Amino acid sequence: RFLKVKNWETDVVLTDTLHLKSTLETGCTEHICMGSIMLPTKDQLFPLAKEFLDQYYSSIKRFGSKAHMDRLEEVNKEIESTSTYQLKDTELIYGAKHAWRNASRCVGRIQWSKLQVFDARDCTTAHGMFNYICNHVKYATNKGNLRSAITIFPQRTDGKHDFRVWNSQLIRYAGYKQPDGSTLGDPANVQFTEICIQQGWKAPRGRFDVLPLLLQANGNDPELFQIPPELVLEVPIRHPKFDWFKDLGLKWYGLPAVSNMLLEIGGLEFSACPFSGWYMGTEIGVRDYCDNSRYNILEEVAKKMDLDMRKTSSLWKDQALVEINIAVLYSFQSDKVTIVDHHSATESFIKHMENEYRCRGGCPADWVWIVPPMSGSITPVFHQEMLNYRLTPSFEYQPDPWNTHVW
Amino acid sequence: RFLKVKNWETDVVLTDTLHLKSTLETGCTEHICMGSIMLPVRTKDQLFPLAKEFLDQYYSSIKRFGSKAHMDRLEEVNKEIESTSTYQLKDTELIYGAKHAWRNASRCVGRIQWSKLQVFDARDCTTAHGMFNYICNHVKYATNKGNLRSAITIFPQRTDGKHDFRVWNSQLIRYAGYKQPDGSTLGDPANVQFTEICIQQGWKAPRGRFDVLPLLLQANGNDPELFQIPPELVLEVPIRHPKFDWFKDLGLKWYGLPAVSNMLLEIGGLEFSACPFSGWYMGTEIGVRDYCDNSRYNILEEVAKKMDLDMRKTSSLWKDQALVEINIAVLYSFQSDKVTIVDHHSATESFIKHMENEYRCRGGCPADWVWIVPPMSGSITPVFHQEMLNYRLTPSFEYQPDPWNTHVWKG
Ligand code: HEM
Ligand code: HEM
Ligand SMILES: Nc1ccc2ccc(CCNCc3cccc(F)c3)cc2n1
Ligand SMILES: Nc1ccc2ccc(CCNCc3cccc(F)c3)cc2n1
Ligand SMILES: C[C@H](O)[C@H](O)[C@H]1CNc2nc(N)[nH]c(=O)c2N1
Ligand SMILES: C[C@H](O)[C@H](O)[C@H]1CNc2nc(N)[nH]c(=O)c2N1
Ligand SMILES: [Zn+2]
Repeated sequence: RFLKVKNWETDVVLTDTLHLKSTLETGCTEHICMGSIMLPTKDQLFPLAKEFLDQYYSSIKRFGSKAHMDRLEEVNKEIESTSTYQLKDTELIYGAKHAWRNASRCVGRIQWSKLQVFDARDCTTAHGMFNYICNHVKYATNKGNLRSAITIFPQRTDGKHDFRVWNSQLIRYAGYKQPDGSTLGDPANVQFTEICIQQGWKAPRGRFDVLPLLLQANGNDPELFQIPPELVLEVPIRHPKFDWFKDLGLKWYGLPAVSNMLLEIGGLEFSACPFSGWYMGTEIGVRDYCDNSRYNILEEVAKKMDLDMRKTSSLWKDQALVEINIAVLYSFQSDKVTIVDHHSATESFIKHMENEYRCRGGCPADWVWIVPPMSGSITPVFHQEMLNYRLTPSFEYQPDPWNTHVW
Repeated sequence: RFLKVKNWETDVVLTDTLHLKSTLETGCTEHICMGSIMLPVRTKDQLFPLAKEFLDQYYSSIKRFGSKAHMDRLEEVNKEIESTSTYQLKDTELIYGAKHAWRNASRCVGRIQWSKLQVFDARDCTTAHGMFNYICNHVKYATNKGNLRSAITIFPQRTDGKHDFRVWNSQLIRYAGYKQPDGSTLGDPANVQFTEICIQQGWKAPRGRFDVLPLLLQANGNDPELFQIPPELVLEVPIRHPKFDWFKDLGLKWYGLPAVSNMLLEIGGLEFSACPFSGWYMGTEIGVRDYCDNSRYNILEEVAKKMDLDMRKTSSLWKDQALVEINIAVLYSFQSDKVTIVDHHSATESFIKHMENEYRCRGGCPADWVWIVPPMSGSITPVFHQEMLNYRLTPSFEYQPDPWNTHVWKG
């Protein structure tokens, strides 16, 4: 019931009680661990509201005050009546910050409480959503000095009137299958790129074409909008030592902005809630560039380095991987775009876990995601035992819209 | 109930039915995953069901299930249990058992090799000197002048829990660690405590950076006894780098034979508390963990110094750079000296093929992702992208408490 986690590098032992509040389920049982699986009414709504408001009012040291009981009463009456309810701004901001705070897969959560929340609940049209989004993009980008932000669109009502951003991130590169056989641009987005095209987008058909937004307001057919190029900050990728690196023609965008998730606060569902922070280097250089099903450029870089690609045991892949990642970090830093390396992010997270164990009685963490995709054991999080559990408010996955939408 | 795992690189989806034969528990519940926790005297009562399920599995594997021999064997084991409270395994069931425990080891990336396991039956062993003799033969056989062969030596099983056979060492071959009065460590920091136990039992420590520890061996619940492994039996590899000539001057070497000696082999409810086994190294075990863990030899700084990398910011990735160079060196040295080693690309690719084969023939392959994914270059190996299901099958290898914590000293 009180659980211990050990750091095997430092012997530091933390005790976890926060897990006893865990409300959602994990995927696992006593017989099988599913830790590495990627994805594992009025009646229902009032307990969910209560649990949230109880934690909200405890967080402001007003648990069991007349203010607390009154709001519980007020929300109760509103559920009874409307079959839903509305968050106060204060609750909304709290809800959003806490969803980040509870994101067990996020290494960057030391930052959780500095989150700019843009309340777009008054939004009604796809054009409005586009305006909100461009404002968010410009605010968060801050000419390279990035700030965390979330923009929250109206909450699900009857599931017929959902707001959705069909994009997976606000800024992403197009991917095109070729007669050729292979793939131009980003293979992760081939399907979304076709959905745009089949909705009307004139594709430049390049390697690094910023996708148009596909925005759905109020359950309508989604619409296309080009993010003003002037708002999309990009970084040309060069190496501090290899001059030929530039000639690979690589670039990436400064702003990581996930837009296909669902934010749940007190049982209410916010199906359009694009949020952004800034990149850890490995996300671009390890995953985006080197995944076989992504830009997959390892082979080409190794060649330019004249490495022995005859045997896996020369560690040419590994040698090239490190160089690609040095280059990503160097380019972002050169151009003054905020970026974090995996050593610094993971060091931060250990300090954050320490703070949370101390102030909150724990910190849900998914080791499989927290440990970076390169140099695992030379980062401190490798040696850190973590307990994974699901707390609310939360961000959740949801089915890609085109499978759902009654077109 | 069927369970699916997807590989997110290849889209290959596999179906798991084997997890239905799983008995032991995981640590996890519907409310908490303990997948990153390092560690998550039997009656007749619990013994016969464990023996029965085991012999049912053995008889099935030899296509004799329900045969007269199967039935006569169950009856004979049962009789032996109620009369003696325990039972002896036939040679063949021991072999099958030891192989299955390897096949079932969800944290082992080397399991493609599970069926080629040389089993040495040391159950007639009675004394610590007898144990030393068995272990030398094991080491010499497994080593095979650099052409490493998998092996396990199986000493007598637990009886009343007061007559245990144990190898106190954590691996048969390991280097001493010495905590110095300024607080610095000499040799391998992992083995300090045990080094200290050996000293106290009377080992005369050479006190170098790579002193092979002596064997501390307990027979029949008696106090353990020291022995030195003949040096001619300890194959070692000096570490050098193909392009960096100063690498040799770091004075590094490692031993060739990874031989884990502190686990417990469970087969059909029986407990083999001394069951040392060995394979060969995956390069990252030495190059990443043994050399570059902060808590181990910790050579990253000195290597990056010699490479004259930019060490003033972590964002130069000097650490990642030194790490690759050290690991290139470990593989280069082993291959040059013709001592078996596998790199992490080769091993993980083999594992993916082993796993798919196992899903097809066995209906599953329990696998611990946290452990299978290599401690460097995780996502450029195919395992990273492979969903895995972790569950516990018997026969199995289990942890046990360090014996200095539990032993009743005779004096
Ligand atoms: C400020 C800088 C931030 C850093 C460096 C960062 C770092 C990361 C990284 C590296 C991942 C794993 C990504 C992957 O491999 O796909 C991640 C996951 C995640 N982070 Fe962050 N994060 C940041 C800010 C945010 C913010 C602002 C939110 C929301 C308010 C957020 C919520 C999440 C969620 C929900 C996940 C998991 C998504 C999933 O399960 O697929 N993070 N974080
Ligand atoms: C033949 C070559 C082998 C290779 C390359 C190999 C590879 C590995 C590696 C890399 C690990 C994780 C090591 C660590 O990070 O501490 C491991 C774990 C393990 N392997 Fe092997 N293995 C081999 C043979 C064997 C053999 C012969 C057995 C026993 C019969 C075995 C049973 C295990 C077990 C039980 C574990 C998990 C130990 C734990 O939980 O601490 N493996 N294997
Ligand atoms: N730097 C940041 C900041 C916030 C982030 C939030 C979420 C993610 C994850 C992106 N999700 C895409 C995805 C990844 C893996 C499986 C899947 F289904 C979908 C990365 C972040 N990276
Ligand atoms: N190459 C091989 C072959 C077989 C192996 C069997 C077991 C192990 C694991 C040994 N672990 C030592 C250890 C060190 C630190 C903490 C801990 F729990 C365990 C590695 C193998 N490595
Ligand atoms: C199969 C496995 O769960 C999957 O590849 C995971 C592993 N860890 C990850 N970790 C992070 N941060 N991001 C990911 O996309 C993944 N993918
Ligand atoms: C806390 C964490 O589970 C622990 O560091 C594990 C992680 N994965 C590992 N994986 C392997 N192969 N070996 C290890 O010693 C560890 N250590
Ligand atoms: Zn689990």
